Amino acid sequence: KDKWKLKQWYVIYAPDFFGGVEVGLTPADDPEKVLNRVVEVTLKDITGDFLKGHVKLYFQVYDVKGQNAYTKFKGMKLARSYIRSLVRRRTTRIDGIFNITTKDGYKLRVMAMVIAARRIQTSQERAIRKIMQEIIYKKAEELNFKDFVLEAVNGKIAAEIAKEAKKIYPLKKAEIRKIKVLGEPEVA
Amino acid sequence: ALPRNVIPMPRSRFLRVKCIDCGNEQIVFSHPATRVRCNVCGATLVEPTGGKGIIRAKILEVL
Amino acid sequence: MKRRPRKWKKKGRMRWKWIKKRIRRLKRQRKKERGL
Amino acid sequence: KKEKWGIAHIYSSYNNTIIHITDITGAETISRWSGGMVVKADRDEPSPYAAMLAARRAAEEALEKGIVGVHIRVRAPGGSKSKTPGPGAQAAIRALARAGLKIGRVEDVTPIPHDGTRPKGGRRGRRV
RNA sequence: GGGUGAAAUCCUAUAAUCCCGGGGGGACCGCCAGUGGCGAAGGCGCCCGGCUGGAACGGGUCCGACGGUGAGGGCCGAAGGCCAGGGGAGCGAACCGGAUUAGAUACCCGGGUAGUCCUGGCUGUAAAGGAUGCGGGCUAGGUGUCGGGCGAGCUUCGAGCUCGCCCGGUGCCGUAGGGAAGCCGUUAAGCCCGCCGCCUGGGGAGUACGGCCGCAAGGCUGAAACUUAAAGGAAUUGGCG
Ligand SMILES: [Mg+2]
Ligand SMILES: [Mg+2]
Ligand SMILES: [Zn+2]
Repeated sequence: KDKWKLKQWYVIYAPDFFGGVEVGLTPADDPEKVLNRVVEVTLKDITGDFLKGHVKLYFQVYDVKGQNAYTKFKGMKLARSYIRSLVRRRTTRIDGIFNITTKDGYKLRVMAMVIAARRIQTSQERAIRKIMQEIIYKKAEELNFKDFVLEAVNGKIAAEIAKEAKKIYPLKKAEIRKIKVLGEPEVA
Repeated sequence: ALPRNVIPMPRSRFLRVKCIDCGNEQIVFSHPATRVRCNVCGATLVEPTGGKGIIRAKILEVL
Repeated sequence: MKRRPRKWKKKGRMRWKWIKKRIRRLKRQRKKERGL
Repeated sequence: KKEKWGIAHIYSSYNNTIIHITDITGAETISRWSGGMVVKADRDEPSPYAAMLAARRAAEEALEKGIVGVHIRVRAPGGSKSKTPGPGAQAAIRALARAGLKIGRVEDVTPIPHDGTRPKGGRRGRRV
């Protein structure tokens, strides 16, 4: 109807520490409405390589300065059909879920996942979870929010679990599976 | 001939180990249940692990 | 009720789960209607 | 830039099908059509032909408002009910790109519980 | 929109189904998952910390027959029902309507009370089934698999991988032998030495009368007058769905 002749398109922008790049257009009437919308883009679409097209990233809008909608990181998730092909019969998936905080004050919840190459015993299986916790917290001490995130989606934390844990049982495919921020620093 | 089921016989021995930082000579058990330490100096000689100990000195005989 | 598994066999009869329920109703009527 | 994309939500069950074209966030819809808005009787409301027609009429209306391509999200009732998309899903997907649109990536987003709540029938099912 | 073999009752213009941003609320823990594990049976499956019970393996440790079975007594026992306090999302005996039909008090559809959940008690029942009570000795082999130990060989030195042997659990094919056969066969339904519980043609009948328990519903014990020539089991040939 004529209600559509009153719209206006806005350009959404990725965060700063991914490099401000346009990711889609968005229609709205007045800016006060386009203020908490969430966009989903893959990692192949920012710094495009053809390997990491199964990592999805969520950006949440927070600012409208004149036809430019700047975003903020919100979460990360691997794709269903991807982690659906790693859990085969005779492998013993191992799953950990942890709550952390970084130097700035961002409190987060990260969810690792390891997959053994063969069925193992449950006492070998909680030792690997201990390893995961002990190198996740430790990592989350001397790193700010912008660096913990930047290397979670890259694979720099998983490529260390894969090195410590292998001296309990040889594995295949360690990775981080989901991130979701919870709060911000109360200050600033 | 002479099956094990009649007259059973053990599988574990008595050794004549010889200390390292003490020179002392002793007799110990092969499947110990405690922590065999030297009788003058105190350094361990064997360790308890499940079935058979894992000795830590020089052997002279099997007795 | 001390029942016997020969009667759950259904060949030339009706179901026993339903004979039980009908014996119970008579054991009630003999009790209330001056079973004292 | 001048490149405008969007998302196509396609809901398919054993009794109907719904095609829904929204912008890149899903917060402003552009065109929404169903299976019973096209056929007249209740019988083949789920048929693949009705899906073929609904997707055609939805793409016609969205292409002129400025859309050029669409990503695809296919859904079943899921949850506490059936977990497999019915007969019209692929027939709406194959007749969406035929009408001029492009197609980006494709995925299924059926809801799956990690041991959720209890379904109908009761200990014996539908004894039809 | 929903639902069906096809419809209809129902929800929707006080804006539903559908998509997005948030606030609250109860119940259950998917794939990995395995004639795999643990328990006396009923039963037990998200992750981290605390207290606790039992079993297997290794053992020139200690005690010194302290054992088996067990009438009468005692504790444990799915689901459902009961008495008091809380809670209530999904499902739903009773109940209220839409259909199908010669009828339809039913199957099918749209709603729904008790219940299912938590704290404190009572009840003591199942195809509670391996339809196979429990301890000891002996009587060919072959082959998977879970736990411990031992001996070799590899190794991206890992709480790793492969092969052989001894002990204890869990499966299969199978000699002698047993059985009416189906089939069991060192985890016996085989040959022996023990102890306790039950059975005696089919119905009448798990009934009547008496007693003891339970708040009730109900549990446990339990005959006879009479009547009947078969009732039951494991396998063959056909006829049929
Ligand atoms: Mg007794
Ligand atoms: Mg109903
Ligand atoms: Zn010494």
